[PDB]
Amino acid sequence: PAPEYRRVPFVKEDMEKVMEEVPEFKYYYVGKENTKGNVYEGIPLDQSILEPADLRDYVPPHSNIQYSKLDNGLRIASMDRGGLTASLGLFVHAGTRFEDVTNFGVTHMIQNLAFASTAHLSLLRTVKTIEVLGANAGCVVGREHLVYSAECLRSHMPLLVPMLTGNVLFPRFLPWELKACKEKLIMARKRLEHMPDQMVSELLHTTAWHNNTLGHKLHCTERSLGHYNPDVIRHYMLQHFSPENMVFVGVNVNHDELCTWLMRAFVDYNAIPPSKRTVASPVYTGGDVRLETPSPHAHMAIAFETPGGWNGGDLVAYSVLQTILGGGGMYTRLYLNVLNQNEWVESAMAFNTQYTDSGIFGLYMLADPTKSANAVKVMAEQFGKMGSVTKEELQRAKNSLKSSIFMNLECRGIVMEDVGRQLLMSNRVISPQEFCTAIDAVTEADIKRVVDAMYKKPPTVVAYGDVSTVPHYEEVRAALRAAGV
Amino acid sequence: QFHREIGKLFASYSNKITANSPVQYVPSPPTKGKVRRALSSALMPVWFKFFRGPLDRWNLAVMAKYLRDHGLMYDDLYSDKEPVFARALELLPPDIQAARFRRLMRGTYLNHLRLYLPVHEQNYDPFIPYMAPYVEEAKFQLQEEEELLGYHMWEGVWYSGGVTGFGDKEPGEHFLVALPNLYGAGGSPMQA
Amino acid sequence: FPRTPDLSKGELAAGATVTRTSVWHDPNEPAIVSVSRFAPDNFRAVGFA
Amino acid sequence: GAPKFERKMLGSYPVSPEFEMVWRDRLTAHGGYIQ
Amino acid sequence: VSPLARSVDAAIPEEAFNQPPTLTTTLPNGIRVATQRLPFHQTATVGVWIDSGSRYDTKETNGAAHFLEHMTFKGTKRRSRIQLEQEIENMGAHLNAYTSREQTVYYAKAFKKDIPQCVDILSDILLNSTIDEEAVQMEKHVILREMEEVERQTEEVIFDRLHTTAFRDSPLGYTILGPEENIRNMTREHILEYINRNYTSDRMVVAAAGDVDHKELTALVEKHFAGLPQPKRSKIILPTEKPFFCGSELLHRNDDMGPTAHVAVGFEGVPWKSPDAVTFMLMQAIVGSYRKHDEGIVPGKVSANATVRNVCNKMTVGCADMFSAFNTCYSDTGLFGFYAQCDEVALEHCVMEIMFGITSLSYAVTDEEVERAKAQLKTQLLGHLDSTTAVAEDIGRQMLAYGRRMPLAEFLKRLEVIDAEEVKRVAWKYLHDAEVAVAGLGPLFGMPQLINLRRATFWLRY
Amino acid sequence: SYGNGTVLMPIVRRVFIGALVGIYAYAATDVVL
Ligand SMILES: CCCCCCCCCCCCCCCCCC(=O)OC[C@H](COP(=O)([O-])OCC(O)COP(=O)([O-])OC[C@@H](COC(=O)CCCCCCCCCCCCCCCCC)OC(=O)CCCCCCCCCCCCCCCCC)OC(=O)CCCCCCCCCCCCCCCCC
Ligand SMILES: CCCCCCCCCCCCCCCCCC(=O)OC[C@H](COP(=O)([O-])OCC(O)COP(=O)([O-])OC[C@@H](COC(=O)CCCCCCCCCCCCCCCCC)OC(=O)CCCCCCCCCCCCCCCCC)OC(=O)CCCCCCCCCCCCCCCCC
Ligand SMILES: CCCCCCCCCCCCCCCCCC(=O)OC[C@H](COP(=O)([O-])OCC(O)COP(=O)([O-])OC[C@@H](COC(=O)CCCCCCCCCCCCCCCCC)OC(=O)CCCCCCCCCCCCCCCCC)OC(=O)CCCCCCCCCCCCCCCCC
Ligand SMILES: [Zn+2]
Repeated sequence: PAPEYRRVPFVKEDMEKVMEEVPEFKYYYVGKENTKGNVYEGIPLDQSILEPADLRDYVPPHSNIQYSKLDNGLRIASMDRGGLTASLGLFVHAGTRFEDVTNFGVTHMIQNLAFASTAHLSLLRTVKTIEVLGANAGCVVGREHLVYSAECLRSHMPLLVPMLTGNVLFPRFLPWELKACKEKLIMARKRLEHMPDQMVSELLHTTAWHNNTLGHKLHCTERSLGHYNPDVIRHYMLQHFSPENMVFVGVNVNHDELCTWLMRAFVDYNAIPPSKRTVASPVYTGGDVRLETPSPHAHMAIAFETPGGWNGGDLVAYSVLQTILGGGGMYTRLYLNVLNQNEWVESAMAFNTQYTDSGIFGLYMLADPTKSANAVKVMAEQFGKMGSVTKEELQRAKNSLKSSIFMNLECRGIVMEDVGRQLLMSNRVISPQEFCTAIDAVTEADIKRVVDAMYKKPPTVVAYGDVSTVPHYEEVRAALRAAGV
Repeated sequence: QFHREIGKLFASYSNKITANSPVQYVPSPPTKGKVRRALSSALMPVWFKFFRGPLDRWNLAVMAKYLRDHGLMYDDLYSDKEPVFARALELLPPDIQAARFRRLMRGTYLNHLRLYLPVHEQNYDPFIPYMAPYVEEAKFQLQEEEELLGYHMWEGVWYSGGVTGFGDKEPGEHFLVALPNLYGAGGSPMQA
Repeated sequence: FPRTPDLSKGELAAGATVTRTSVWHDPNEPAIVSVSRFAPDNFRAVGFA
Repeated sequence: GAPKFERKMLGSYPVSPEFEMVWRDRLTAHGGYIQ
Repeated sequence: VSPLARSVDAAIPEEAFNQPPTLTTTLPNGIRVATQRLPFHQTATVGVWIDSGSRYDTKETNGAAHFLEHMTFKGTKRRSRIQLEQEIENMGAHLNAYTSREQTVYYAKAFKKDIPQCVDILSDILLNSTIDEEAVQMEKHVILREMEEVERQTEEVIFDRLHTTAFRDSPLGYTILGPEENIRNMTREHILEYINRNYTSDRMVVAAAGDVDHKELTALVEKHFAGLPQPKRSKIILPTEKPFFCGSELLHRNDDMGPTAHVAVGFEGVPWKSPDAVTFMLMQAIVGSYRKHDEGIVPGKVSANATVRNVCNKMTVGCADMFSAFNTCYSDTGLFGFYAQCDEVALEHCVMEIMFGITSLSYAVTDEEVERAKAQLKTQLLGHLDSTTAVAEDIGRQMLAYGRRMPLAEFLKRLEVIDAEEVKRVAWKYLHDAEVAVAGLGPLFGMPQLINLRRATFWLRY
Repeated sequence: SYGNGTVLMPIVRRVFIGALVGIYAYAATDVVL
């Protein structure tokens, strides 16, 4: 049941009349007309300076999501909560899972060239004008999506829209600007090495989906520098950056006004034309990888595949199981059965990483580098009992999950990212009220069913840090098989 | 508040310029007055025929013969000590940069010997503007920087960090910051 | 607002005359393709070769 | 100035010319102190 | 006549005026209740804001206020430690608390239906906690450990040392945790004395925000907070003495902890209710902040912020890993300054550049710089009022400081009429040629003299 | 312009020009006008 999109047609307008609607903006202050100074001098803050003309009777705003679409295929969705700071975001369905051996690193290059020179605005004037407006903006690359975002006072929205859309409409990709960005392109993975949690996650993906789809790396390598030229970049955008593969989202904006200015950004110039692409299905292989590094702890992670991912039909069941075990709390299964019964364990948790059509689920532990063999035995024992929960554990997990959902959605940023991410992966937005109804219908049999299916494929093992006593690949596999995994 | 009154005058003249600024290209107005554009057109047939005309033609012959004697192009005469032209040279592609390097080497050698090239090595047009696309892009880059960063006289710490404090960024280029060290072996700013 | 170059007469388009004019629009091409042909290395004066 | 084994610096920022004599006499605070 | 002179000039958006009101009531016993309803929410935050802290400890028992924080979660007469923890978990709610020098806070987050059960729990642990002598001795091991981890977060240690040297002659200089010897010799009688002298009805506010009803929150408070003692006065109406600001330095030299030094400098500021408090907020934003490993999309070398630009271009390589300005208000004084981290050989350059930027406020700041700072301040302040917790913290904090909540429109009206000539007036009065206090840690061989820092507060040009 | 410390020569330029305009204007009013 997809949402019904309202049509916003292209219209030709007189330029001089549209300029009467652009918000005021100043970069220079050549003198000042007002000469009254601080009229509130000497008045302390325990006393009010407002007048009756400043009082109003409150009228709540329109907080439901409204939907619209342009004629070029761009989908638009916005909501207003009455705040004064707006969040804006442009989501593109063009992540690292679409790269090949001749392209590895191109999506990371496009992220680091965000807000560079365009056909109607230079790099310096773009980043300098955003700062002077008091806004923050950036670009984030992922495995399935690329996102451009900005936050600013809600009266500056018309000024920020073109500086976001220009990156996908008419970037120039000048040689001397590419040569000035090549430095920050390598320092990413170098900065990633000294971040253990992020390194364990990367190793988990590269090992789960060997050389395909979700297993490609996020950042560039020294090899990638062999194809860092404008023609390769421009060829990638022509295959993936059409309006039909993009969604725009705003929070704390007027819906009708956002549609008008988005229509005006696309009316006079030609966008990248559509193209039919076939999405290859991921191939899960599992395996094992080690990475020795100076560290006082032995990091260890073990995971399995989740069939179907976000659209597999059992998303809510894996999120309830995660809550029972314990995530990033003092009555979770991992705090009572593992941490309290072993003083040499520094931490432990469960993770659940889901994508459009595949995901992984597993455990992650730090421990004393001299007891890695025992760390493997305890993890295997927990996997052996995952398919059994009591009524008290299950009921306490549901209540904890519902509260987290509603509480997360109090923040502007999270709401924006959730709405845009859902419309690219499923063309529908599931409300928190529908999540609750689904959470309440999870049974004990469902848990036991999804754990068994999870164990029908090989595992994915990762070790990081001091791995001097980590058993051999065959011994980890055998320990799991003795606990019934 | 005497500063706020002066600011009101600046602001009035500022708003007047803006309210009378066009929103599209409009040709610039003629500089010379009508009285001056009438005397010139009346004396033109005689002034141009016997003086200004031959002056223009002698000038281009003098320039062409000197450049061709040395194997040079007109655009080779500009210096890299101009900030605009320095930026333009940084934007050149390899093939054009190599040919300029070679012509400049050959012209210094010929001026040292004071020997003409043969006539058959002079058969070329020296007035082709091969630098123009790069000069106009350089002007655009540096006009942006000046308008966005250089619109005010900024203060700074004086005689600190190797610079004077009045705007210089490269160290040791003014006499009052000469001689940075008394002991040691010194160093290069390019190796920091 | 500078003057728009007339490409039919061979006029140069560079710098401010690319960024602040519509000289690069082409009805039968995407904008990202058209403006890729207006870098300074794309123009050469008659008589160069 | 100071001996070589005392002049060795912990940081990497370059010595500015107005501070040449300061760092020619660097001395390590063996044991530390509170001032 | 040009369209370039007919732009939409809307100073303060209409949304600032169309906000839901914050309702207030004072009960007979002196407790104050304040609420703002936000219909677009299903959860809520309710809490208790108290006007007490480490500044109200005695010199002999400095640390009881923080000690009391831990004991408040160890058991009551009707609920035990285990029973309390399980009741919160079974509702999916959260319960947090923190203690500072002048304010102490307890708050909970839960669904609407579970709000009454949260008010019952909050009143119980605040009025009926059993301070068992046997548990007081057990906590002594958990708190002595926290004193070692706090010694590992360097920024927190430096700000404590800055308070210690600046406010030598006042309880505002006490630390929150207290000395070790006081933690080892703590008894339940020291803690009960702190309670009976500080936790009264005239020093407590109950605030809520979300899907909340005011009349119902006023009746729950009247029922569960009835056993709260009222203030007793012995015919003593004597005023408190304003803390004295000592210009001094306290430096820990250590060449065996890496190449990075840490420093903080402070000026005497203004109190909450000052007519110049808004301007100090703005001056904090003009100096701003910077991180070398997180610049963003604007390179520091071309920033509009003059301080950032001068720091990043120093010796063509940059002289700071990070720095940030701060402004802190108290009941009868304040503290304004900056914190920074830097390389051993870069320390002198870094400190003197930031000092130069503060002293520029008195002489040469431009209206471009003021309006850039205004825009950033508005984006951050108005942006942080998204969740129910941040809003509730804003209600409670303002009820204690100002005696009221300031509407958003009033703040924006006061901020709008501050130009560059008003910044110059305030900085000339408070910051020009003033005393400074300094705290530092690490490899400090190249640290400036205190007198160098003191004379950098004025210029000899002009 | 932005980036260099040649800050006195632009002042010398404006003083010299002004001085010349005044010398040749004080002589014309004495000889011609
Ligand atoms: C304390 C002890 C007691 C005594 C103290 C005495 C006073 C001390 C302090 C005085 C004031 C200090 C602050 C100066 C202003 C700073 C403003 C600022 O932050 O802007 C930065 C600003 C850079 O701004 P920018 O936009 O980035 O670049 C500007 C462009 O370059 C060009 O931009 P433009 O083209 O738009 O042109 C702008 C121009 C527009 O205006 C005009 O063009 C108007 C022209 C008016 C002409 C008629 C009046 C005469 C003017 C002077 C004529 C030439 C004099 C030549 C003198 C040479 C010998 C010194 O603006 C000006 O002319 C303004 C400057 C006027 C001030 C000059 C006189 C006072 C300062 C003298 C230096 C300070 C002492 C240094 C001591 C060092 C010792 C180690 O820097 C300056 O303008 C600096 C000007 C001062 C000269 C630099 C230092 C010279 C050092 C060598 C001489 C040392 C002699 C020592 C022994 C003798 C005793 C001293
Ligand atoms: C027939 C007999 C005739 C004899 C007449 C000769 C003339 C006699 C002059 C008497 C002057 C007495 C007053 C002294 C005050 C000096 C200025 C001051 O307050 O410095 C503060 C200055 C900065 O203070 P701060 O506490 O660091 O910072 C506070 C603010 O935050 C900083 O805020 P800010 O950033 O806005 O300030 C930056 C600071 C700039 O700070 C700097 O970057 C360093 C400034 C340079 C040092 C101060 C100037 C004095 C140095 C003495 C050089 C003498 C050379 C002798 C050669 C003789 C050859 C025969 O600004 C300035 O002070 C700019 C300079 C002001 C314009 C020029 C007027 C002062 C010049 C005084 C005389 C020097 C020239 C005489 C040359 C003689 C040649 C024949 O202090 C220092 O730099 C510390 C050391 C200063 C030593 C002072 C020594 C004074 C001796 C003067 C007598 C000259 C000897 C003449 C011999 C003649 C034999 C024939
Ligand atoms: C070192 C290694 C080797 C081993 C060790 C060696 C050891 C020995 C070395 C020395 C150690 C001791 C330290 C010595 C320090 C000396 C001071 C120093 O270094 O200052 C440099 C300092 C430059 O410092 P900087 O760091 O390179 O740059 C400063 C800024 O940051 C940036 O500024 P900027 O770059 O934008 O522009 C700078 C420019 C700025 O240029 C100007 O402002 C112009 C200066 C020259 C003006 C006069 C030239 C002619 C102009 C046409 C006529 C005008 C007439 C007047 C009317 C004008 C309209 C009202 O300056 C120059 O071009 C430099 C000129 C050199 C001047 C040196 C004179 C020193 C004082 C002694 C004078 C003695 C005169 C005797 C002859 C006359 C006898 C009757 O120079 C000055 O700014 C001082 C200018 C002084 C001008 C005096 C002019 C006197 C004559 C006027 C004409 C009178 C005609 C009357 C006719 C009557 C007929 C009856
Ligand atoms: Zn604590």
